[PDB]
Amino acid sequence: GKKSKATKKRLAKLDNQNSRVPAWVMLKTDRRNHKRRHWRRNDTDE
Amino acid sequence: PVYVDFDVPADLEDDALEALEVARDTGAVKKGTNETTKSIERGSAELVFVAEDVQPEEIVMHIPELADEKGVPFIFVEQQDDLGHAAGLEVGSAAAAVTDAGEADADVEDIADKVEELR
Amino acid sequence: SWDVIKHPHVTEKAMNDMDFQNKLQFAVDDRASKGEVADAVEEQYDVTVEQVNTQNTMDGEKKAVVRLSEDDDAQEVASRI
Amino acid sequence: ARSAYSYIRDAWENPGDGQLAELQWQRQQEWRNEGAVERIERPTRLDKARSQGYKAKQGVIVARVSVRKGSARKRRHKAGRRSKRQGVTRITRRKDIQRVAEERASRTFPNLRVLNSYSVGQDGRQKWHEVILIDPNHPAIQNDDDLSWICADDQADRVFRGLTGAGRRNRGLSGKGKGSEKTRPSLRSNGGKG
Amino acid sequence: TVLHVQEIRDMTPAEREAELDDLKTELLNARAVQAAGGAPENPGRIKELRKAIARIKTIQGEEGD
RNA sequence: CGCACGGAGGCGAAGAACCACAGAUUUCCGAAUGAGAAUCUCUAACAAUUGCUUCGCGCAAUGAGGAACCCCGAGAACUGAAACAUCUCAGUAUCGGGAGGAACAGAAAACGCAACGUGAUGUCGUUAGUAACCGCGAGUGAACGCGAUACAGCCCAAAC
RNA sequence: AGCUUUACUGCAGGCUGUCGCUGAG
Ligand SMILES: [Cl-]
Ligand SMILES: [Cl-]
Ligand SMILES: [K+]
Ligand SMILES: [Mg+2]
Ligand SMILES: [Mg+2]
Ligand SMILES: [Mg+2]
Ligand SMILES: [Mg+2]
Ligand SMILES: [Mg+2]
Ligand SMILES: [Mg+2]
Ligand SMILES: [Mg+2]
Ligand SMILES: [Mg+2]
Ligand SMILES: [Mg+2]
Ligand code: NA
Ligand code: NA
Ligand code: NA
Ligand code: NA
Ligand code: NA
Ligand code: NA
Ligand code: NA
Ligand code: NA
Ligand code: NA
Ligand code: NA
Ligand code: NA
Ligand code: NA
Ligand SMILES: [Sr+2]
Ligand SMILES: [Sr+2]
Ligand SMILES: [Sr+2]
Ligand SMILES: [Sr+2]
Ligand SMILES: [Sr+2]
Repeated sequence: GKKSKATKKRLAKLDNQNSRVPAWVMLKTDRRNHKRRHWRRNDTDE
Repeated sequence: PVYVDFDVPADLEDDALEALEVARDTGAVKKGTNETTKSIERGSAELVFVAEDVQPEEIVMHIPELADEKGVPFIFVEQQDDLGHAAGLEVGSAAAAVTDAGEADADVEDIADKVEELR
Repeated sequence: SWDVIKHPHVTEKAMNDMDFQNKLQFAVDDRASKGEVADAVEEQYDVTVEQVNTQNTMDGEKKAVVRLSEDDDAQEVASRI
Repeated sequence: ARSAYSYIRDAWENPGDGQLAELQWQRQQEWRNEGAVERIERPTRLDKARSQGYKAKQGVIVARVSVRKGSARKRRHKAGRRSKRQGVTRITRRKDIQRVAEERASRTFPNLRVLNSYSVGQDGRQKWHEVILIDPNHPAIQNDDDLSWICADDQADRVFRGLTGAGRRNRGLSGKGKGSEKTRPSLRSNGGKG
Repeated sequence: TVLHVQEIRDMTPAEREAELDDLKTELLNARAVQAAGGAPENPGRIKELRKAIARIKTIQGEEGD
């Protein structure tokens, strides 16, 4: 497929959102990324 | 057009309008179709003018037959704005009536006679 | 109003381009053209830009590979920041 | 004495006789070649227009609209229907043709508001009405003691909400007594049984 | 912190611009040091630099430049 | 120094945080309006429809949204009638158009406890499941009046 | 429920008369 510049920005964001909850947030909140998406098991929009 | 039953020669129309101008400066004249209509009905009309480019024609259709059953003579003017200018208006006039001329009664009288002849 | 240059893109690959090809790499606003990247860079660091290559990254930003003239030295320009 | 206007009025009591008859037979030929909504500089029926609120002033507009004659242009049912609801031919719309005309006019002039309208005849297949519209934003009207009322916000799109004269009659609001049990204050408040 | 509002209102229209360009540069050089993972940072300034720029711009708007 | 109790660091007596009011900034798509486009792009823009008009987009209007309410149009069927067609469900569901903070109505070509009487209009209570409708089946179903609430009455067309 | 027909009742559509558009001798 051929991605447009906008589609690319969106894919980019989805990839970023796919990171984990930083180590410190765990301590700070004294104790999950409910949006962990796998490329294979999941499906993005568009 | 539906109310026009005879054509008035340019020259005749020229005389008529000129007579109207000396009528506003000397005697008295009525401007507007409503004021003109009341002249004919009140009898204070000597000569009534009717433009031929009136649209809708309803505004003037009645003048002719009304005048006939009132002895009042009438003449047609080709353009609406010329009659209004002669009457002394900045706007046009679908109809005007010379309510008692003045130092024009001689000419007016002729115009009337020139029309009756023109049928 | 948005600025053209965001920040220096400093990665191993960026360094090689700096040492071996006299090129500087930047994260720049994705609305900026090669020409705008060229100017902004000359004005911010006072150097002569010979060529600019751009790329719309999978990070949502635009990367610009800017080659300087032989008159300037990338390593030096980069070293002062 | 009789006003000149009374003569226009009297002519239109019988649009099929006298000079008026000949006029219409002539005009309609041109009208049939005009569009759906034609703005005209002067009302064809001056007495009627003035009588309805018209004024030779800035912000006052007049447009003639033609609408097809006859019943509803209805499509036959495409699913199950009891006999009572299978009709097509004899069904007529609940809005009269004059009201349809007022609406088509108002759509053409989105910024204007319908003040009133009247009939100017018909031929075998269509009817013509002239609609009077007012520019609620023109200061010549905002300062008019007889028309500035139409500038209020609640008078917006009045034609589409049946606030027009033809609207109120067509809604059965003419009578104040017997017969208007389900029309006043509105058809909707009365369960739509008017 | 270091740059107060009075000080900004006392500057001339041309001094705020010069000051603006100065601040923008400290900011750019900080983000550069940050990009290089450089830790000689002091997190408060990069955050303060942004507000200072916002203040100067606000005043430039207020003063008509 | 948000939710959020980390680390580093910073801000605050130049009175910060925080709250109220007012103002500044306010990317792109979006009624979306220069043109095109799955939020981008291409070469000055009220696109489109209108009013006024210095007839020049010069001055203006419309567009879309909103929980439901409100007004104007289009308008079923299951169902009930122990079947079913009129009837009923119901002018309901749903659809089209449109306004406001509320809408709509409204100063009698009224009422008609018929009177030597009432006196704009909504609405509430009642009149009453009365009158009226109806395979006179099933079902459907007001009004005048009265007691209340709140009260307010005017402007044109024409004559001259 | 789908289907059929000289089942019951209706609805489109076609044919035809009439009125309007529609006038002169
Ligand atoms: Cl309207
Ligand atoms: Cl009573
Ligand atoms: K049924
Ligand atoms: Mg990664
Ligand atoms: Mg490329
Ligand atoms: Mg109501
Ligand atoms: Mg666009
Ligand atoms: Mg049943
Ligand atoms: Mg039975
Ligand atoms: Mg019912
Ligand atoms: Mg009653
Ligand atoms: Mg069956
Ligand atoms: Na996938
Ligand atoms: Na970056
Ligand atoms: Na309109
Ligand atoms: Na009814
Ligand atoms: Na804002
Ligand atoms: Na606009
Ligand atoms: Na213009
Ligand atoms: Na049953
Ligand atoms: Na059955
Ligand atoms: Na029945
Ligand atoms: Na009583
Ligand atoms: Na079946
Ligand atoms: Sr799969
Ligand atoms: Sr004129
Ligand atoms: Sr990355
Ligand atoms: Sr509207
Ligand atoms: Sr009262």
